[PDB]
Amino acid sequence: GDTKEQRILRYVQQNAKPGDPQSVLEAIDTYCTQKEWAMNVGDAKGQIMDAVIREYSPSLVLELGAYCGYSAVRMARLLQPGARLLTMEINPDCAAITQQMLNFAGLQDKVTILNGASQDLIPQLKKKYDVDTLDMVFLDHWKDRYLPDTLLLEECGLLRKGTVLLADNVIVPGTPDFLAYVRGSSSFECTHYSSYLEYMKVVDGLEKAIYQGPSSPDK
Ligand SMILES: COc1ccc([C@H](C)c2cc(-c3cn(C)nc3C)[nH]n2)cc1
Ligand code: NA
Ligand code: NA
Repeated sequence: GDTKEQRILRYVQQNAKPGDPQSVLEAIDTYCTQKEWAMNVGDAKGQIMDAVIREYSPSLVLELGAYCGYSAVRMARLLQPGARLLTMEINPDCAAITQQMLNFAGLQDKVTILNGASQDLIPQLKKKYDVDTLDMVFLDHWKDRYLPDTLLLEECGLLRKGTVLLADNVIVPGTPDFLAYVRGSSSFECTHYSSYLEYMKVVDGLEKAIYQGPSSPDK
């Protein structure tokens, strides 16, 4: 039967233009703001994402929580030739939607979709997906997983000095354990990007946390 995620994809395929990532973003934002609410980063936070991507021009990006592919389209469209997005999506049907979304956008060659749980896939990146270290991580999956997966990324050797973590929804509904950790730790240099959720009429924010390297042992 029909699902909201199938409806988002159908709306894009009807109204956007194939090979035009920007029209795809605009169709999804129009849909989610005019037709039917959906978990969506939205254009305002999307601008912040764009600016981070443009500032750091990452060659290898890991996304946690693709959902329908909005953020994957958002980020992958700004990646250079040879740059890669790896995106993880725990739900098989959403992973399928994300693939079709990216196919329509013409971005399928820049993205690898991994269908599984973050804590299961993250430790396979080095072996199976030929990853050394990540240049950027976008966290937008389950909120209680931001802190443990960040710790996991670190202990797996996937962060290097200068790796940018960018996490959504750290205020609403909030990830206070993640924030307390990264802001307090000398291993992360943190900044906060406030953005309004107009539909909920509440301020939310993204946290940017730049990995500084592991903590030094006592002398
Ligand atoms: C109501 O159930 C859900 C609510 C939101 C989602 C988002 C789209 C999501 C979360 C993840 C995910 C979770 N882990 C531990 N690792 C990964 C990868 N992938 N995508 C999925 C299910
Ligand atoms: Na989000
Ligand atoms: Na810090």
